[PDB]
Amino acid sequence: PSGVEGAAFQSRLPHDRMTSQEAACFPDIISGPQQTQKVFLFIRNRTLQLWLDNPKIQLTFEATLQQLEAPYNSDTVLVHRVHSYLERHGLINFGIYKRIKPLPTKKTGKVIIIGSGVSGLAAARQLQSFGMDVTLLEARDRVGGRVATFRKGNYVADLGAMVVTGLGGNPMAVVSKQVNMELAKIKQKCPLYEANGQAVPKEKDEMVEQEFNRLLEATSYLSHQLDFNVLNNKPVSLGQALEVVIQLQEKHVKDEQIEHWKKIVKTQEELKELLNKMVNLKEKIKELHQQYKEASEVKPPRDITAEFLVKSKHRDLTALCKEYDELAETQGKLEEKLQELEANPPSDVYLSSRDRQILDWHFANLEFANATPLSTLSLKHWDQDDDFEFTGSHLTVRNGYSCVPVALAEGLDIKLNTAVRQVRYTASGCEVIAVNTRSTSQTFIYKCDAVLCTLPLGVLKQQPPAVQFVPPLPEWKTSAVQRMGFGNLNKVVLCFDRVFWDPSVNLFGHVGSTTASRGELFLFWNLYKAPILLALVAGEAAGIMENISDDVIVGRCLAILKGIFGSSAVPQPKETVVSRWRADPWARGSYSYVAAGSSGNDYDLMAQPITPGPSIPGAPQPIPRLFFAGEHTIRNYPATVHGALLSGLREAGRIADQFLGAMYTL
Amino acid sequence: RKPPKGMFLSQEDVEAVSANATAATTVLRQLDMELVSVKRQIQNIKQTNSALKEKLDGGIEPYRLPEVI
Repeated sequence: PSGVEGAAFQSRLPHDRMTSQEAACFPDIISGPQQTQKVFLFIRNRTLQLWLDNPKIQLTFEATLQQLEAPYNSDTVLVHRVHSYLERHGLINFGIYKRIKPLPTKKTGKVIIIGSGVSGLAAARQLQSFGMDVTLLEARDRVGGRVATFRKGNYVADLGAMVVTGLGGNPMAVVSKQVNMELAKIKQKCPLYEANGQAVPKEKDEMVEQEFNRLLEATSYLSHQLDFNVLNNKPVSLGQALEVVIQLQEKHVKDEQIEHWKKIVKTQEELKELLNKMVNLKEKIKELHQQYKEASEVKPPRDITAEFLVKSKHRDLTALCKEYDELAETQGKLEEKLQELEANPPSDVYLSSRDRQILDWHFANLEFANATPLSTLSLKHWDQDDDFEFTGSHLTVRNGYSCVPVALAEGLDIKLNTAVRQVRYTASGCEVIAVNTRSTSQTFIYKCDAVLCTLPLGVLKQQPPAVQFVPPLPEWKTSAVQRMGFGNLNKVVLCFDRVFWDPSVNLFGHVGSTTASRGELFLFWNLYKAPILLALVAGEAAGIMENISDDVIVGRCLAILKGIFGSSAVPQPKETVVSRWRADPWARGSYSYVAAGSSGNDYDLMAQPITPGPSIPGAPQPIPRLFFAGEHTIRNYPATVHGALLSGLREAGRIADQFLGAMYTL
Repeated sequence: RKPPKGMFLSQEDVEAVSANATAATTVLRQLDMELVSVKRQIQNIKQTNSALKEKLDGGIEPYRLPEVI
């Protein structure tokens, strides 16, 4: 997709149609003649094109109007409306760019942002741009949140976000042209090595992967066609569905074995009946011959009855011998029909032990992608966001992802080592209570017009709470929080002084011995300038490994590698880092997932701002005061950096609309 | 509309395998047993047929008569 249509696609918009959001701001246009809608769409797509063509500088209304040609550049109000609309919603002029129009010297409104991860940072830049007073309170001694990079000497390794999943329609594409980012393609070749250390032949690998895909396809059929979505009042999980599908395939293998052996008995039985006939017929023949022989003893000349006897017995004997030859013909047919079936047995098993282990590697891989065991994913909605995937190859940030948040932090007022303890929101404003993480007694009070909460879902779930809301959040919100899933996945960074692995291979797998341990160090990444190997801990293993010391974890890693590349080839690591996202009090997990019993609607609920009740009985309905951003608040792109990046842009626009007013909606 | 080719999943079978916590194990064992039951049934008949064949040893050769052309 290129030209103005490419711009829409790159902004996640339909090029030939107005969105629901656009309808809300341009009700006059969407309800009017088709021609006007087409004019609007062109202005919108073109404005997006100008921004995308050069995201390093602020795209102003004046600049836009000048670059438009007749007759589009004639309706100046419509152009200005579209421009302000895009700007306000963060579709243009987001991230880090050179500002043309200086920031208003005197600011309007005060906003406190809890958390300085990508969602918080993106919202802050926007709000600052719109002219608001913004302060971010961050518990950690750094910015970035779940975007955390290990840096020591020349060693660089991401402990959090690491992959950019295609630049097509990805807002990170714009960020990568602004933020210094060294993107490198991830080669998809990934050999797997069984526990014994020997590689998996191409044939197996492909067959098992095809089956893995077939099984996923099968659970989808089980969900949409057999409506197997509730079992014993409980929502069915992906794991359960897969177990059922596999059991059914095992059943089919046995059903076929049975029908095969039943064809053998049926034939084997027909043979018995034929043989019985033959044995009885041979007796009759044996007897007739004896009679014929006796009749032939009456030598001629003999009367006609004696002659008749000889001739008669002869005929009866020949007739019976003909019957025997016919049955012998049938015997040869049945006998061979048996050597045929005996030689063509159906399959012995659905999946051998080896096949199951390799299959478990694929499941571990899926457990890694969703940062959760398959038994916790909603069968109905686990892949609710698949239709929104970006295009292009997956990439990694060669210089460490942290370069993004660090850059987004430029010029912002950030209070590090400040842990928010309480959020108070009332009809006339909010007050956030925070402590200094280095000496908890030291307390801070921040008064503001609005609060943007970007605390991770893991933190929001903490019981008893880590952050208290006063008044408490309503049940519609807390229930969404309880329902949503909050996963976990960990990484083990191994820094070596030499390269003992295949340098042309970006990643390789380790196939576990049992299903229980499938996610334990199942995948290794070779990705940076330095000789570094990154090991992944997924699924059920993630949670358990957190209770294991670094040395024992690293020991296991080395053991695996020695098994693959040879004992003498693998040296002791010079530096090792092990992440523990679940234990991290500022994260309490890695990222959200659609839990069984949940749905994409919960992400919408997480996103709805809270409006306090009036302070005075009978006083009019207040303004919303408490807002939410963060990956767990964006239905189409949850659990990602771009998702967090977008959620911040969204809330900044909503806050600004609420407190600064909208001049583009009229 | 359909399962992947070669994959088998009927409403009837799903219900059977998910009727209880160990319904699957029961279904699969009852099939393992039907299998053994059919295999021994085969060896049995094979043994009987082998004996019947031993009785037809020599066929009907010594009992055939020349043709009166």
